[PDB]
Order: sequence, then C-alpha cells, then structure tokens
Amino acid sequence: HLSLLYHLTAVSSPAPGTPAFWVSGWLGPQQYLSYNSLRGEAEPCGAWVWENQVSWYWEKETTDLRIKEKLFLEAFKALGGKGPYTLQGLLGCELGPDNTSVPTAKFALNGEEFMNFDLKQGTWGGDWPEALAISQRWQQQDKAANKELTFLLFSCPHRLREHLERGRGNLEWKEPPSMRLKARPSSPGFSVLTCSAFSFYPPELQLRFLRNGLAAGTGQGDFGPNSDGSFHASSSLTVKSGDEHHYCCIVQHAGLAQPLRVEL
Amino acid sequence: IQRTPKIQVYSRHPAENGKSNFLNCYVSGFHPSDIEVDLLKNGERIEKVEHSDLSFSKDWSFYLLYYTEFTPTEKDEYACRVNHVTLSQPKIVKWDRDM
Amino acid sequence: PSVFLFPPKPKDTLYITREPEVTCVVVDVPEVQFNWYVDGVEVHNAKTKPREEQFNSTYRVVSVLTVLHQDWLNGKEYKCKVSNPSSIEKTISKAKGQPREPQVYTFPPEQEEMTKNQVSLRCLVKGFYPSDIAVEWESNGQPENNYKTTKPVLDSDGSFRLESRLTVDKSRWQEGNVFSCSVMHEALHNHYTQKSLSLS
Ligand SMILES: *[C@@H]1O[C@H](CO[C@@H]2O[C@@H](C)[C@@H](O)[C@@H](O)[C@@H]2O)[C@@H](O[C@@H]2O[C@H](CO)[C@@H](O[C@@H]3O[C@H](CO[C@H]4O[C@H](CO)[C@@H](O)[C@H](O)[C@@H]4O[C@@H]4O[C@H](CO)[C@@H](O[C@@H]5O[C@H](CO)[C@H](O)[C@H](O)[C@H]5O)[C@H](O)[C@H]4NC(C)=O)[C@@H](O)[C@H](O[C@H]4O[C@H](CO)[C@@H](O)[C@H](O)[C@@H]4O[C@@H]4O[C@H](CO)[C@@H](O)[C@H](O)[C@H]4NC(C)=O)[C@@H]3O)[C@H](O)[C@H]2NC(C)=O)[C@H](O)[C@H]1NC(C)=O
Repeated sequence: HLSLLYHLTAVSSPAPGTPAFWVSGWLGPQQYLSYNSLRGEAEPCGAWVWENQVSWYWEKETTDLRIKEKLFLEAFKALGGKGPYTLQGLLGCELGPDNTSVPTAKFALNGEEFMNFDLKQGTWGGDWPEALAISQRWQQQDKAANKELTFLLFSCPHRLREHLERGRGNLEWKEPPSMRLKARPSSPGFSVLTCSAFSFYPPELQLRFLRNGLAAGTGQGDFGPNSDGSFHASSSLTVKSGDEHHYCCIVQHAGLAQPLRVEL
Repeated sequence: IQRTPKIQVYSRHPAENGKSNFLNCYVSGFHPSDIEVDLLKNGERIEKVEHSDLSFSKDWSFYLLYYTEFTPTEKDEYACRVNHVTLSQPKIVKWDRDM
Repeated sequence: PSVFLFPPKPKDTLYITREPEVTCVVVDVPEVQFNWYVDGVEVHNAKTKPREEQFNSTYRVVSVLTVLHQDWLNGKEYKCKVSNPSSIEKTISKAKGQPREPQVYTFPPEQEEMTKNQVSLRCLVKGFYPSDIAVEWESNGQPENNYKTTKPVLDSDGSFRLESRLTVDKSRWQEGNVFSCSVMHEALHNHYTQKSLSLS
C-alpha cells in the first residue's frame, strides 16, 4: 500500500546560510522531492530526475510548497511566547483497496505532536493551547483550509497515481544485499559476530543467526541509508571465542528468491 | 523535547583495500535540527564531503547522511565527529569495517 | 543522605512549548550518581548540576529529567535511583482515573467589603480530576500577579476543588475593567478555559 508523504520543517532561527523552511517528498521509502526557502523551487531527487513526467508537474509542486512556506512562518507569529520554535508537518496520502485515498495531516512543535488537519471538517485542531493559536491564525487566513483540503484530497492522490504510472520502475527496483560475516575478539573468552548487508533495496531485511543449524537469535541490529537511496544493515551477536565456525547468518530480502545463508 | 544523536559509520560496498567505495556517517534520532558533522581521515577533516537532505522519522526526530568517495587502505583510519546542543563535547565514532 | 522526587509544574505539562521536568534532589551528602527509568526502561538524557554547600556543612545534588508531554499525561512512571549503604529509589507519576473537566465560578465582592481601599475577586474551581491544575488572572487580557490559590483538596464526590482570590484596587473594579479567572487542566478543550467578571 504505497504512500506519498511530505516531511515539512520550519524554524524561527535558522543557523547562518541554512533555510527557515525545507520539505522532502517520499514515495514509500525513496525521496522524490526537495524544496527549501533559499532556492524556492521544488526539484526531483535521484532517479525521479528522468521520470517520464509532464512539463508543469514541478511548477505546481513549487506553487503548493511556497504557500506552505508562508503558512508555516505565520504559525510562529501566532505563538509570540518565548524560546526558538520548530514546526514540522507530515502531509500526504496512501491508496486504499477500492480506488480510495487515506490521508495523513499531523504537526509537531519543538519535536512533539500537537495538531492535525481534520479532512472531514476542513479544520486544524489538537489537544494543546498552541494548536488553538496556530489553527485560529491559519483558519482565518483567506482560503488556507481550502488549499490544505485540496493539497491532500485532490493533489496528493493524483500525484501518487501519476508516479505509479510514470515511475513504476523506480518503485519495483530490487537490489539484494552483498553479505559479509566477520568475527572480532571483544572480551577474553568471547567474540562479536557481525553480519552485514550492503547496498540493498527495498529496506525490509531480516538478519538472524544459526548455530549448527539451530536458531541462535536475531542479534542487535542497526540500519541506515546510502547516498543513492540503497540501504545498509548489520546485526552483532556475542559468542564463545573458539565457537565462531559453528555460527552462520541468514538474510531474508524481497530481492532474493530463497533465503541466503552467509558462512563466516 | 531534546534528543541526542545516534551515530553509525559504514561503507556503501564491502571494504576492499585499493578498491574505490563510499564512506557513510548516518546521524539520526536527534532534535533540534541544528547539527554539525565532520568525516575524519587519520583524525583530520575531509573537505570534499556531501550530505543528503535534513529529514525526519515518524517520531519527528531528524536524520542526515554525510558521505564521501574514498579508497580505503590497510593503514588509513576514518571517523565521524558530531556536535549538537545535547553534547557537552564533540562525539567521535571510528569506522569499524565489520559493520 | 536522603532523596526527594519532584513532579513537573502542571502548566509545563499542558503547553507543548514548555519544558516539563522531574527534579530529583539528594540532600545531607562525597559524589552521587543518578539512574533514571521511564516505565522500567532506563533513559540517559538527565542533567546533573554540581553539588553545592549549605549553611549546615552538607552537600545538595540535583538531577533533572525532561519528559515527553503526552508521556506524563498517559500516566507513565518516572523512577530516580540514587547511588552512594544501598541505592534509594523514588518513583513519581500522574494519578490514574477518569479525567474530569474543571467547573469555574467567579464571585464579585459583596457591597459591605466594597467600602475599602482594595476589593477581593473570588474564583471557585471544582469537579476536576486529576488534581494537576494551574490558575491565573488577567485584567483586559493582561496578566495579574496579586492573587492567592489554595492547594487542590479532594471533595466528597472523589473530584478535587480549589479557590483563588485576586486582590485589586477599588477604583480599577469600579471603572468596570474585565477581570478573568484562567484555569489550565488536561480535561479542558485545548487545556485552557476563562471565566470573566466586570462590575454590572
Ligand atoms: C541541611 O541543609 C539543607 C538545606 O536546608 C537549606 O538550607 C537553608 C537554605 C535553609 O533555608 C534551610 O531551610 C534549607 O533546608 C536541608 O535540606 C532540606 O532537607 C529537608 C529534609 O530534611 C527537605 O524537606 C523536604 O521538603 C519537601 C518540599 O521541599 C520543597 O519546598 C521547600 C520550600 O517549602 C524548598 O526549600 C525545597 O527546595 C522544595 O522546593 C521545591 O523544589 C522543587 C525542586 O527544585 C521544585 O520543583 C521543580 O521546580 C523547578 C523550577 O522551580 C521546575 O519547575 C521543575 O519542573 C520542578 O520539578 C518546586 O517548585 C519547589 N516547591 C515549593 C513548594 O517551593 C517536603 O515535601 C518533604 O516532606 C515530605 O517528606 C517527609 C519525609 O521524607 C515527610 O516527613 C513530610 O511530612 C512530607 O511528606 C509528604 O507529605 C505530602 C503531603 O501531601 C505527601 O503528598 C507526600 O507524598 C509525602 N512524602 C513522603 C516522602 O512521605 C521534606 O520535608 C528539604 O527539601 C531540603 N531543602 C532543600 C532546599 O533541598 C538539610 O536537611 C539540612 N539539615 C538540617 C537542617 O538538619
């Protein structure tokens, strides 16, 4: 069930030569879109740079994200208050079985969720005094609630369907990991067994350990992106030094037809 | 709230000496968004370093990738140095090849 | 040495841009180390100040843990373990139970008290749960300081209650200024309500 989600961020005091407002756009786990207040232009990212796309798509992403730039910076004026502020927004949609769109519209102030847009009602609201202040400022600004409604109920679902038709490739891309399994001495009597998966897509991957073909646990896992939208992971298990060769590492991944056993 | 950055250092492809590769420093789970990241070669900073867009996770905490094209060797040691308001002193994490 | 665990100021729990903190104080101390736990799970974001000397030649050590607003509201427990014979644990949290909306009533001074330099405006707040609350006053929308408020006291129906008294100059009242009792509670719409009062 693939999703188009904008991650928007405004700060009341940007560090020198960084933007007061910037947006990353995501089709599932890939970034397709970048926008910031300094350049003022929505742009395709990586593979989406040569998506079979219409001539005005990027101009219309730019138009919408500039209105959000102005809106997010108005919100600070409604707080007055004290300290510096971070307003974040998670706005988008996901397709539902019977050609229906399920929307998301949440906001966070200094790192904590406080506000949402109700798509049934066309109103901002939350449990918090700051949600009342920002909703009231926004709701009163001419056509703010309507463009928010439109962005989520019209633009996000059309954009999502166009990306499925025009960029199907980008989303079906399957790069299985390159694997390593190394053992390092840690404490006297003990070694750390690290199973590493390199340069894989999509991100869903399961690393677990066997000892003489019996489940020896998942180990302790880390996860991260690469520069090219591929991913990296490792899982470490502490083991009896002199026992390393009895252990192997198993990896499940959408790219691999059957699970892959990696030996030391 | 305020949140201290988690720091991972890994190569894009398995670490082969002599072979051209990419060194990644993934900084994640931090708030606020103002953060400084240096990639070090032999405890000295690399000038030709790029980064992904400052983004954030479902829990609203930010993340950021710093990466450089490099060619590793037996002798050369790499690290990531990070400074954030939540840190009293810079935090340095060495690239261990295992991971 | 002995410990005292202090909860966040209610007002800090109710405004998402304020910093609610649990303050764990160690008294009668040579070095102290703190551990903090949130519903069992340990966290590492606490901030310890330097020890300081008192009149009575003992050291006082203070460690503060900032807390997620919604975590404090969902009744999670904050445990501060002090290491120095054994370790001494203390735990704090918000009371469990069905949250209830404060009822607010304002009372003008009864002509009889009127013959004075100053008059007292009265605010009654009752039917609320839990006891975590903040009360303030405003004249024509701008804060006042010259007031006093009793501690939340449990009532016969299992809800809490409280009174606030704003002392003002007789003239300021008789010129027909709008005065407001402001109440901050988790169960209120956007955590805030206002009852206003002006000479009729
Ligand atoms: C040697 O010296 C020191 C220093 O005394 C200092 O020296 C000079 C300055 C003198 O002026 C002197 O008076 C000073 O004391 C002595 O240290 C003292 O030790 C005693 C214990 O012997 C401590 O007494 C306890 O006090 C608790 C309340 O303390 C607060 O209130 C007073 C003012 O009334 C202040 O002085 C304190 O600092 C505390 O103030 C609070 O501070 C919090 C933390 O900073 C604040 O919260 C934070 O605030 C910040 C910013 O402001 C943020 O907002 C944060 O979010 C927030 O967390 C808070 O605002 C502030 N409150 C107020 C009102 O000001 C008592 O509660 C406690 O009694 C309970 O427990 C006893 C047993 O353990 C029991 O016998 C009591 O009956 C009582 O029991 C409780 O009762 C209630 C009733 O409903 C129940 O609900 C409870 O469940 C129940 N609890 C228990 C456990 O049973 C103590 O009496 C004192 O704190 C400490 N002082 C200091 C400053 O640290 C030392 O003892 C001296 N030795 C001597 C003289 O022999």
